[PDB]
Amino acid sequence: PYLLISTQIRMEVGPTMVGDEQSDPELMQHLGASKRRALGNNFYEYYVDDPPRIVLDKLERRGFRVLSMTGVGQTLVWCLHKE
Amino acid sequence: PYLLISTQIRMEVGPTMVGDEQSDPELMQHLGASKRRALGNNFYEYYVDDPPRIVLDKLERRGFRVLSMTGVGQTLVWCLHKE
Amino acid sequence: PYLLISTQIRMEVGPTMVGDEQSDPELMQHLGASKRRALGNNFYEYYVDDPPRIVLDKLERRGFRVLSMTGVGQTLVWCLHKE
Amino acid sequence: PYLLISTQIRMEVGPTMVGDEQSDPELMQHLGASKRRALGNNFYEYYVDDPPRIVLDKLERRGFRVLSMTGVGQTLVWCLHKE
Amino acid sequence: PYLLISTQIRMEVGPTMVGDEQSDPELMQHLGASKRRALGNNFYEYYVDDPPRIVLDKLERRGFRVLSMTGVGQTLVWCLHKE
Ligand SMILES: N[C@@H](Cc1ccccc1)C(=O)O
Ligand SMILES: N[C@@H](Cc1ccccc1)C(=O)O
Ligand SMILES: N[C@@H](Cc1ccccc1)C(=O)O
Ligand SMILES: N[C@@H](Cc1ccccc1)C(=O)O
Ligand SMILES: N[C@@H](Cc1ccccc1)C(=O)O
Ligand SMILES: [K+]
Ligand SMILES: [K+]
Ligand SMILES: [K+]
Ligand SMILES: [K+]
Ligand SMILES: [K+]
Repeated sequence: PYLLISTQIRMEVGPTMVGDEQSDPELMQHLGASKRRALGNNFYEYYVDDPPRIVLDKLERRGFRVLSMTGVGQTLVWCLHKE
Repeated sequence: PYLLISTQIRMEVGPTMVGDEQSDPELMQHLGASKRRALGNNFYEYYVDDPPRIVLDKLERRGFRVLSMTGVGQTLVWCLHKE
Repeated sequence: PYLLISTQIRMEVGPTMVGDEQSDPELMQHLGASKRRALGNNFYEYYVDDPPRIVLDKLERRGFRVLSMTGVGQTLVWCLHKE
Repeated sequence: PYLLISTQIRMEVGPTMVGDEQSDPELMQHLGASKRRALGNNFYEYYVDDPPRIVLDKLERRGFRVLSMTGVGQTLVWCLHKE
Repeated sequence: PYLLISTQIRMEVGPTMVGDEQSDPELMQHLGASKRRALGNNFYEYYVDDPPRIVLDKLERRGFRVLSMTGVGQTLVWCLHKE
């Protein structure tokens, strides 16, 4: 149902974080996401190389819509929901 | 009827703050929230170990909808409303 | 019709700013607000000791709805509208 | 059809910026706005002394609705859209 | 389709960034956008000289509506969606 995606520093370029370790594996696979650990983090996260505009387009085809977009520090976050 | 939840530094990992001293004890119990008074604070707060995506999903099953999401400092906040 | 409320540093505790000098005196009285002139300011504002979640609940009973919530600096602001 | 208004430092006091060089002159006149090229700026801007709550009320009477409110630096911005 | 546009420092003046390398070439041509690789960037971006209010008006004529507006660092971002 709810989904959070994000990008840092610039909105025109990836990586875009598209999930946490408990994310839907089917949706992560559909987006072409990989599990990667950022340096100075103990847990893996899902990410794609695509900029966020492309991820939003792909999520819409899976029935997700944007409820909110916000900036926090140097991170741009989108909150999406499936009916 | 209104609910404020938040997480700091990273959106994919908890803790997620889910209430203040005057929060609904039953809803706090339903979420599995722990009550605590953080270091140097003169008030209590409820929190869960879950990342905020999981808390948003649980709140929807209780009739809460996301009205807004915003960043402030290093905190990502959601404002929810019950039907 | 429009109303702006805010809180600083933490969302769980007040004070909550609920009005400027030209605010509706009856609504300020209904909320239990007091006037205060902050240090170095040439204007007074209305505030309550309650955390913002409690103010939002009171404002809903007066016909106000949340249109937006945003963070700016260390301030969390809500924009409300009456129909 | 789109309108951007803003205020800095505090939401309770003006000035409120209500337009750029290409704004509707009649709407600027209706709001009682003045032109003022500011220090460190090349462009002109329209502004009023009123706090933003009063400008939002006046804009509603002209058919504008608030679509979004956000913070950026020390600026609080509203994005409005005509019906 | 989703669209992300942005401006920095001041909302009244351009440039307005209107696309990434994979943006719709026809829409970029319609807006009169140019490609520009910023200092020390590994990618190109599309931009126009117009302030964002004018770009929002042009995008509405192409069927785009503003879903959200947010501040992140010194950047004001709009998230748009076509019907
Ligand atoms: N730590 C991130 C901001 C952030 C906070 C909370 C959740 C998500 C992201 C930054 O400085 O860019
Ligand atoms: N103090 C929080 C920001 C904040 C302000 C107001 C209310 C809630 C949170 C931070 O720096 O992360
Ligand atoms: N001055 C406030 C931010 C703010 C800006 C504009 C309007 C309202 C509040 C702070 O630093 O917390
Ligand atoms: N420069 C503004 C922030 C801002 C950025 C982009 C557009 C509008 C305003 C400030 O520091 O308050
Ligand atoms: N780097 C931008 C903020 C930003 C972060 C993420 C995406 C887009 C923009 C700034 O400091 O103004
Ligand atoms: K990025
Ligand atoms: K966290
Ligand atoms: K507070
Ligand atoms: K101000
Ligand atoms: K600009």
